[PDB]
Amino acid sequence: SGINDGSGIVLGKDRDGGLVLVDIWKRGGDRTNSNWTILAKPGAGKSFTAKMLLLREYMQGSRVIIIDPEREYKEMCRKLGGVWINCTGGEGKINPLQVRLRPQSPLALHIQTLRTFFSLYLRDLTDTEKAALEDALVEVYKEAGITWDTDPRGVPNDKWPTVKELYEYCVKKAEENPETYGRLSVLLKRAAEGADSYLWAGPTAVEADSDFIVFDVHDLQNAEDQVKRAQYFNVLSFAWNILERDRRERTVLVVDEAWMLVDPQTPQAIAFLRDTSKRIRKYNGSLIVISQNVIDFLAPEVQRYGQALLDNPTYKLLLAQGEKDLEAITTLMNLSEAEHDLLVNAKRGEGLFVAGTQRIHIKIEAAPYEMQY
Amino acid sequence: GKSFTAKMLLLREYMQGIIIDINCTGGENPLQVFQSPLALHIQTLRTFFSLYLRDLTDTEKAALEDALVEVYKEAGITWDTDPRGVPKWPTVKELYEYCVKKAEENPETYGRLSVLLKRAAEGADSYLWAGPFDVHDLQQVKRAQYFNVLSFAWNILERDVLVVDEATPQAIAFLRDTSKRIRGSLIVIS
Repeated sequence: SGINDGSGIVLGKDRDGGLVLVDIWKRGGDRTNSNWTILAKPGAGKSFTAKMLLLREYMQGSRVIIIDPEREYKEMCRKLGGVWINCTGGEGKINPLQVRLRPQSPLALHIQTLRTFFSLYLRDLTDTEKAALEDALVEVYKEAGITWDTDPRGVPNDKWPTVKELYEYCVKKAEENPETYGRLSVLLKRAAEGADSYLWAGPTAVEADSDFIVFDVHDLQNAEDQVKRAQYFNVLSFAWNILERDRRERTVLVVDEAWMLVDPQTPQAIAFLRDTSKRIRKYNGSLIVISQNVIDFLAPEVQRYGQALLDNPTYKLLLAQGEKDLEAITTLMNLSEAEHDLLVNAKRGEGLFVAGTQRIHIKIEAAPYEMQY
Repeated sequence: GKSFTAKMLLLREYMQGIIIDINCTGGENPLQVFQSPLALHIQTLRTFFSLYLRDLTDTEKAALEDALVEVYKEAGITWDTDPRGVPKWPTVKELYEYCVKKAEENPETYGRLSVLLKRAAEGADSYLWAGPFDVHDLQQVKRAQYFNVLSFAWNILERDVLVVDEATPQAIAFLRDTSKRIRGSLIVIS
């Protein structure tokens, strides 16, 4: 049907070969936010399209922040002179316990964030254990000299406690409290000293202050699920903090392979993403969710958050879909049989573009000069 | 005539043989209390204090919990200790004192909290608790006292019939638990 805003960026071509041009910062009528949902099976063209969209928004002055488990955004980041953070290497160490603003006591809020972090990493923790874990975090902070009034802004990266201190506190308290701190301590040990210590046991090494930032969490794709999720959450909470502290307009936050964040037993992580999708409007930024495995967002435990997360954004790009994903999407977004079929037989980079209540056939393609990236 | 009906109800019930109205209003403690016993009670107290103090921020709601845990710690009881060993337990006074102690470095978090506990620690309300069932003497403070007694009266039976006359929403939730975890009967009039 054609979509052409005043100005904006070129997305691609419509069915009649005419230019689709979108201003994602528009407000008015059915343009209520600047968020995107990009969904498709692997190989469909998600990362290509997102690269185009991101490059063109960057060139118009948007800061870009990406969480990238695929290592799809490294080369772009290099071409643009942005900061590439390797989160599995020592230089990309992000300390979960370093207090940061979530989407009032900074410490109390951060402890609310840490409950989700540790529920993701340590699944199936008794309620006593959760209470005691929070007590332990409070005491470890207190020993590091940080209390309920302390402003995070002032504290140097190395003054924060780490999971090492938390582990040792729990072990010490497990002497006179073996029953409520025992298995807890043994579970923290893997992160403090064991095979996951390289992730979090040490001070934050990154000062990511740049208009193009990529958080590469690729070296985790063979890691266990709870590690994947806990680190994805930790990085997402850090990146959100970046957008909130130094708060220029039109910052685009990209969560690639967002399904990795979904956990039926800790739906709060996805709820955190949802909250991000709402609060980001307050800084005139954009949350872009990119993903396969759409059904993971629609499972009973998380659907309250997953549905809004996928469906509330003003802009959507649906490429070729997996069979289940296609049915769940067809239902969720009330696709017509024409639209459904469109998806069924869509070539790479082709599909449905949604802008508010407008939905049209689109084909995305790159200028030659955009190939370098 | 609900009081009459319930009166003869209780009278006939009496013919075969503990009720929120010993003038439990002062003289002759809401800090008296695998699964550590302390945590559960700390939950109880979330609702109790949410009843006494409205306007309570979430930061304050967490700082009060921390303070609680610490004051207990000073009393010498922690996570693994058996609450049948306590004759000795801390009281609202130690809590207030702690809060005042921490308010000098945490005025934003404990500042408007300590002054909130003054009246209950050694002021207008301290006769009720600051030391180690009828409440019509007190007719936010009444809802609070009523809830405290509800807890001390549910306990008796847990460690063993309850009339709940003229019966922070967690407060009404507590009810459903006691009224299901009966395994005496639970009478409610309103």
